[PDB]
Amino acid sequence: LDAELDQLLQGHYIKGYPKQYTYFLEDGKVKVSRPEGVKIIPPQSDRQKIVLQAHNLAHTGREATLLKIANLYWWPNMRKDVVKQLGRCQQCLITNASNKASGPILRPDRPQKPFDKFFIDYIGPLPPSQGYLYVLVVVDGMTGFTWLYPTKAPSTSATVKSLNVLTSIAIPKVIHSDQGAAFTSSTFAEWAKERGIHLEFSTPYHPQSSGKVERKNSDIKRLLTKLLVGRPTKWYDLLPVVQLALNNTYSPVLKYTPHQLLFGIDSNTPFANQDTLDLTREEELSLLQEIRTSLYHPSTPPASSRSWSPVVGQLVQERVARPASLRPRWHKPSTVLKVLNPRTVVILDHLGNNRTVSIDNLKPTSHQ
Amino acid sequence: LDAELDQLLQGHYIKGYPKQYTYFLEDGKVKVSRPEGVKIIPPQSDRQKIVLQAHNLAHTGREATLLKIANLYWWPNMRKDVVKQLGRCQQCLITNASNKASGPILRPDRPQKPFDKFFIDYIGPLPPSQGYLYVLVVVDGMTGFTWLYPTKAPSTSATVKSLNVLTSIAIPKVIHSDQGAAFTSSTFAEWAKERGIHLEFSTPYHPQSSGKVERKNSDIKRLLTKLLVGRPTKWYDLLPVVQLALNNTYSPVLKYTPHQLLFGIDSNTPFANQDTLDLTREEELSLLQEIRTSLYHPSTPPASSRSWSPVVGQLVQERVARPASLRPRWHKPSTVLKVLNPRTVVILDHLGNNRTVSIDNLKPTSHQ
Amino acid sequence: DRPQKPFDKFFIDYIGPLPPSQGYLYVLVVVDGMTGFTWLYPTKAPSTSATVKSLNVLTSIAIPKVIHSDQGAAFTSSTFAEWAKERGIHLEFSTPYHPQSSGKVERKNSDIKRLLTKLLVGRPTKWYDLLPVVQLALNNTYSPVLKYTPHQLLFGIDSNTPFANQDTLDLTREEELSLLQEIR
Amino acid sequence: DRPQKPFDKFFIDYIGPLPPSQGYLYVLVVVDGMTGFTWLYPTKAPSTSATVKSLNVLTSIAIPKVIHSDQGAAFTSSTFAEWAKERGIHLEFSTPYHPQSSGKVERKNSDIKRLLTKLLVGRPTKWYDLLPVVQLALNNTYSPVLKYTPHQLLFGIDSNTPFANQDTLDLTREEELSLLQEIR
DNA sequence: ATTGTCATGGAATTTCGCA
DNA sequence: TGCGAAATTCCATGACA
DNA sequence: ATTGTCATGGAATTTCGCA
DNA sequence: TGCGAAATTCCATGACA
Ligand SMILES: C[C@@H]1CCO[C@H]2Cn3cc(C(=O)NCc4ccc(F)cc4F)c(=O)c(O)c3C(=O)N12
Ligand SMILES: C[C@@H]1CCO[C@H]2Cn3cc(C(=O)NCc4ccc(F)cc4F)c(=O)c(O)c3C(=O)N12
Ligand SMILES: [Mg+2]
Ligand SMILES: [Mg+2]
Ligand SMILES: [Mg+2]
Ligand SMILES: [Mg+2]
Ligand SMILES: [N+]
Ligand SMILES: [N+]
Ligand SMILES: [Zn+2]
Ligand SMILES: [Zn+2]
Repeated sequence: LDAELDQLLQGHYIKGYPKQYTYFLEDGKVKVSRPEGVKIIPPQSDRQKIVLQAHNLAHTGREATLLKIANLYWWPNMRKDVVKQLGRCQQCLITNASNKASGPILRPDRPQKPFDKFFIDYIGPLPPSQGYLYVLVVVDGMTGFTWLYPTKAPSTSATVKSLNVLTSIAIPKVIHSDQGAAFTSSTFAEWAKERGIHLEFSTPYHPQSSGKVERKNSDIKRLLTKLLVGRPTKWYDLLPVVQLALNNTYSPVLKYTPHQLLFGIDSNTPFANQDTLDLTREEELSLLQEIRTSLYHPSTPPASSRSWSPVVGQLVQERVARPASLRPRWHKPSTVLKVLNPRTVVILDHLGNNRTVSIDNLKPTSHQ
Repeated sequence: LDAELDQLLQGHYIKGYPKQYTYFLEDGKVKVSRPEGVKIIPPQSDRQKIVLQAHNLAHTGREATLLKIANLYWWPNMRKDVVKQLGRCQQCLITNASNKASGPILRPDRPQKPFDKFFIDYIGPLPPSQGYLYVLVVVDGMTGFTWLYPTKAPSTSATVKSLNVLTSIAIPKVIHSDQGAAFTSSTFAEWAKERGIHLEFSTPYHPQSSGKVERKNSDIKRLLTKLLVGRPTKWYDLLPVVQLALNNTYSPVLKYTPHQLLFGIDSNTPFANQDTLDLTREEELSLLQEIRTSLYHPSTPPASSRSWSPVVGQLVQERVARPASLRPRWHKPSTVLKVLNPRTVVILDHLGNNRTVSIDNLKPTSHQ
Repeated sequence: DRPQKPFDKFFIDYIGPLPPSQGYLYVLVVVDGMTGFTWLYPTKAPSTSATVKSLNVLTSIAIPKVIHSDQGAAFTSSTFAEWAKERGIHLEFSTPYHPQSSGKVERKNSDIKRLLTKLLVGRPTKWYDLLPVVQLALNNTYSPVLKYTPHQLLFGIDSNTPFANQDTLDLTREEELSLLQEIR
Repeated sequence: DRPQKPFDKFFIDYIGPLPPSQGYLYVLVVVDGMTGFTWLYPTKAPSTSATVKSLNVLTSIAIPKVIHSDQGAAFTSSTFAEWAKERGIHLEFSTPYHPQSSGKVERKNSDIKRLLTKLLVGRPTKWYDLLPVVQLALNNTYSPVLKYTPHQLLFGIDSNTPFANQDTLDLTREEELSLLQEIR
């Protein structure tokens, strides 16, 4: 108010206000002659309201807010007062987009053995075929070997029936899935516990995390499409064909088919590899164990130039998953509790629940 | 058949077949001892069928097809016969994804004057507000100045009513729009002809092309969202507020608001710029003409390392716009008739109609 | 003193009653003082409400420092005063029975009434649709005093609709005779 | 000659009729010769059709070079022969009334019938749900002759379900007495 | 017969205030 | 003729279905 | 309490056939 | 001990809602 600005008018120096400029009174207001013209110096007690009025015209960010203010006013360190308000504006914080990229992806170790980890997922709905609409896809992490089950719904109940059939063969240590209703039900949890199977869950709304199976989904749909060209979409009877076709397709980077990785020898399918015809099975399994440990594994790519990586205590915001029309795309700020890895965190929302989330569904809250 | 392979068995050299290897007969089949093992050399007359059988197991590409064949066979220049079949396989050609990026985007010249070019578009549907569901957005290309009209449908009829109101002010040389039904109707065409307005159309399914307005859509929805936080979505009464708010917001790269670019002077809105208070209007308009010609203009970014740019006569394929479930994502190959610019082409489809399309909705047909 | 500018002052007035057109009876007329630029708005009545409604449209494009009017009820109501105060618009009235603007505005208003009358003959009921074309005519009309049209003065460019014909604006003997048939 | 391998030969046979379970009456039994790995499929009948249907499931996972069977009707039909020919599977039959496999397969088949009988007492109707657990038991069962379970021989790894108990498989005096009550 | 755009907020770079 | 801090400019990021 | 993936087909690089 | 061509490996691109 009055105080600070009074000493200025009589010609005494105040820190912040450069001395080489002529400060004066006119129309009952303190003014100054700056290169760009003559501006009003409002009293500090008025400044917050001004920044706010300017910001609120269209809820603009730093520079567009400054440009408005500078039209009429000058004071020391204007942007600091602008940034202060941006950091407290709930509407801007939850609505604006982020302009910092996630840090580079992890390439998790390939499971060591077949049956160490299954990845499961649904595809659908699809055009009805024999009364069926969905496909349960099961991908063994180590081998890529895949099982396909037609279903009527992406239900727990259908999942259980299909996996009872599959686990006839072998029981996996782990089953990884997204947070679909089928997989997160208590009925499914009991079914896993009963068999000593650990359920691992993707952070929510982050299909990258089920990448092994999502990627196989693509191959499945792609081959289905080709086989169905020019015909009606009768996919039911093609599932077994596709399964067999994909489990016996080479991955060019690996030089092995998933069936080869699982069994160490082709069955009686076309163009069966005949290279181990003179080895004993035991010799064959020995070469297989070897092959399995020396497979190509990709590494974390370079960070983009403007990436952020999370830190315990940071204010961050979770992406709203299914935002309504004209509603914010971000939740209110929350706090990073633990950095599980550089791409995964536990946050305390404002409620507050502990939530485990992908960095991809997060932004660092702007302006601290 | 028999011929070619006979001269080989007796020990005479045939071009293609390396001489340092032992070729022989066994089980009624020509064979050879290659480092990887013993392979069958089928007669040329049999080779196409083999490549085809191998490819058809799962409609694999070059290497995955080769890896199957190499299991049992060897012949000179196997990949050439594989690539030959990939180039003739309708199912692979129309289903596979492309792995070549579009060349870098054009940054078209900013229209020289206000009213040289309007960009128009619809937003919606939105939550019903006073019986209204859509917004017609009109963006002047030079200035960014924007007009907003609430409507009940994205109809020609509603478009005409709104533009009759707008053109009261001034008539633009050009109106650019996408291929929505509202804008491509003959009724709308007559309405433009009547006023000497040229209708320019985006290549289809390429909203980049309406970028000026699409980008303003984002600002509109964003400000609407902020204003509606914590309240029901009564957007109707906010349109005028948003319009005024956005037409008076600074673009930080330009240092001007769209209203300033249109009129060369702020109206009586908050924080009006007062810098030309002592100039005559004529002097003011002179500075404006100047400001308008010297605005920042971005340039074409660097090409990505694996881009393709189109060439007259090339086989290319148009992206299916709304592909059904389990149906190919690409049309049959078509031919580039004319390269309008490095990002836009006329193609002759197989029907054949002339179509003008974005390179972004094209892939170069693989394997020539 | 500082040179006159667009948005410095808007002169507003009503015209009517007119024959009905799409349910409308009046035209609110807004003229920018510095440029002579005209905006027309059809209303159902010369009320404060219809004025606020039309000016809301205009003031979502540009806000004047000052609105000038005669002392019509619509303009002197305390509602209209509240409306203006909210937008930081100063209101300004001419003295009763003594209307005043500027030569430019007077001339412009004369043109408006004359251009309108010329068009509501043969089609007294179709003026609603003609308001866009009326405004374009008026705003691309050369100013003898200044070297420039209102369009040119508001936007700093030539228009894509130059009304190259300085038009008759006077009634032809046919139009005079059939206008005395609608009344008498 | 070349060493014996998985998928070289599948030995198939039916078992039943059994008491009904979820509408099913039989089990098609498939044993891999080299590994002893067993697959079980419930059917409603020992027909060519039910055989094709079940083997379609199995052959979408692995296709044998040779299928070996007795001369049951389901296996000697010309349909089943057509089915096999389409998949490039050679069919092989034992001489009538003189069944033969290998010691390994005979032993395995004996285990299957014995393990089954042990479980359909107290619950003759609930065997459908137990087929998964039966197969896991059989496939993680140590082979005296080889040092390895069928699981280990098929996949080249230890299983996450080692059946560490070499189980009774014999009927306890209680089970003998209540099995003579279901019949007599 | 056509064609991306531009608000945003940290970081990089330039300019200011002073000497 | 050069320092520390403030101002300004740069520009990757993401979103307009 | 968890984490991207991998087929694809031109281009880049390595290996082959020969001398 | 080096050439031209073939084979193999590299890897950006895009798609699994
Ligand atoms: C039925 C009409 C005719 C046929 O096309 C549809 C669908 N469409 C889609 C988008 C859209 O995808 N916007 C997102 C976007 C994506 C990339 C980018 F660079 C810019 C962007 F705005 C529109 O904006 C749009 O107006 C329409 C529309 O009008 N139509
Ligand atoms: C109702 C459940 C629980 C909540 O989430 C939804 C929606 N969802 C979405 C995708 C999806 O967006 N796939 C596209 C994709 C995008 C990027 C990438 F790297 C990999 C990808 F596969 C799925 O795949 C998926 O399974 C689900 C699903 O199951 N649910
Ligand atoms: Mg899922
Ligand atoms: Mg998925
Ligand atoms: Mg559109
Ligand atoms: Mg759009
Ligand atoms: N890992
Ligand atoms: N251009
Ligand atoms: Zn805000
Ligand atoms: Zn194909």
